[PDB]
Amino acid sequence: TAAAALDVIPNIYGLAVGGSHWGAPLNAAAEIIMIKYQADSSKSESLS
Amino acid sequence: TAAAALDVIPNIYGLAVGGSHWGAPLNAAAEIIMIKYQADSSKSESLS
Amino acid sequence: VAQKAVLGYLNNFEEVSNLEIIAGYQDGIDIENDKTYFVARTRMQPYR
Amino acid sequence: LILYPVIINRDWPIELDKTHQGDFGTVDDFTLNSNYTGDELSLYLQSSSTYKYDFSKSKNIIYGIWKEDANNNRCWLNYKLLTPEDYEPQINATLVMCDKGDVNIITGFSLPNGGVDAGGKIKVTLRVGKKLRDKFQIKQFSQTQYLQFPEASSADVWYIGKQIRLNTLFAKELIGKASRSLDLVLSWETQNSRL
Amino acid sequence: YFWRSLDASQRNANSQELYPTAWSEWKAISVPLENVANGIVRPIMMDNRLYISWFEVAEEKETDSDGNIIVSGRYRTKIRLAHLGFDGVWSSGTTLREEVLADQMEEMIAVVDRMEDEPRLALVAFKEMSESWDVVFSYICDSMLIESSNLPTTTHPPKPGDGDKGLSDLDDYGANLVWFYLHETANGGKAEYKQ
Amino acid sequence: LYISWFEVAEEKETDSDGNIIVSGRYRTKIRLAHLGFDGVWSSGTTLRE
Repeated sequence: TAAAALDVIPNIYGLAVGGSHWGAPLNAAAEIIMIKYQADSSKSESLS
Repeated sequence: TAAAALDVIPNIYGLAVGGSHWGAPLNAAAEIIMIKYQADSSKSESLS
Repeated sequence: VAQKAVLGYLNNFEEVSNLEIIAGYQDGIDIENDKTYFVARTRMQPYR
Repeated sequence: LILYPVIINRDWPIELDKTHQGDFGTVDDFTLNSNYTGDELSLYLQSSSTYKYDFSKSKNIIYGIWKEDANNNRCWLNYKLLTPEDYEPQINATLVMCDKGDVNIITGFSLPNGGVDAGGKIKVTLRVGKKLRDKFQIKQFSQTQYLQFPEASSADVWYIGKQIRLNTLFAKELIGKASRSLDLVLSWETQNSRL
Repeated sequence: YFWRSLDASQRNANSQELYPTAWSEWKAISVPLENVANGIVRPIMMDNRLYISWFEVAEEKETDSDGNIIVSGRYRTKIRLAHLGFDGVWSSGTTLREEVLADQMEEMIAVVDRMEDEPRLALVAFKEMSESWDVVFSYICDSMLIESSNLPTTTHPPKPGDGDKGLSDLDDYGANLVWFYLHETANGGKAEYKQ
Repeated sequence: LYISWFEVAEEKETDSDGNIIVSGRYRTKIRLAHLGFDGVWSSGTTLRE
């Protein structure tokens, strides 16, 4: 989360401006969900 | 770790400057954690 | 191991004790009986 | 400030302002009652100041309440045909007017011509009562967030004037003790700390 | 990066020496520190909590209203801090106040716990070697990670004559502190600072 | 339940004459989300820009 949050800020200066990867936070969130699933699934094994 | 550390440096020169992917180190760290988990989990199998 | 676990819980509880309110909205005109809702965020980054 | 829904008051409109018009007079020249009626406005224009516009000379004077707008739709709402020898006549009209704009009305004396006449009038602006708003307040004192109720003139709902804590600095103790051990945290002293 | 500690207790009562136990193990640090500004860091341990602090900076190519580049160059910079959890793991770390300084203040950091008062406040400062009028940037925090409130008023108020900027109380204080270390140096000349 | 906020960023617009419009301008947009009956947050959405 923090990584994408940081990457929200613009990248470019001078005679041009280039912003940031707008979708990065949402992409991260999706992956976060996946990571949650990953942990959960792994836990089940130990119990079994 | 070293990859992101290297990518900290700026990319762009001339009439403009464009820095670097600010979040890259933190993203790498997260993935590093995941990689640790990956190894650990794999080890358990061999023992079993 | 239990100690580790509880220390983790305590750690999160720190952030709970550090939660800062931001805003609130009343369910209706009768403050003296209508419920109300509130939103708050972490002092520690990343902001949650 | 604490937020809350916008809701129509559904009572007398909020009167905005008044002006006077015609060949004479002042804004003080008529007293207007304007209570709401359920879906409709209702008006009760008690004239004064006939003696400051037209009296005992012009006759069959239209003493009227009539509409106004960006077009001066001076359409008659209610009027009495009289000689303003009666210095303080009264006329009234319920006005459905469910369009929730700012209602403009002319109220006063006119000749049968209904304009450019010695009869004079005042003009009034009315608005739907948006305000059902009431105070409630987030507060800050020292480091802690807190709440307090209004000192309302309302009935003695115990809520009035009360104040409530919102936050705690307990964290400091956790830092100081858990760092070492949970036992220090669990100590009776900790549970009985004057935090 | 790694940290470790050493006790000054654990001597034998007879010995001009300390038990081997006095040396701690070397321990890894998990923070993604490679963004560090200048290969510089300071640890602080207080109230049994360990903290790590540093700063980072990058230049930004700002431009004039006239569209042209402001060729003087300016430096986005920010103060960074992390701490260890009771569970024995490093915080993700965080940023305090930011700045975009008109110059590359970069000559390292000063950090200490303060007891000029009971709160045991946390403070961090940074510097640039104007051998006189040394330039300082700093921040101060309540242990609950709240920017500290009270301070003595500026020794150099804004507009002390044509030095219209003066200083902010915060940095005025921090400057005094670092001066109390790199000019007040009977404890050791400022050349010794690096060690 | 709903949650609402906004976001904005500056864009370096330029004149017909090619030069930069030095006044500066700000792309901005209104954002809203809501909770589902199933007890999970909407992905959120944007209104007028």
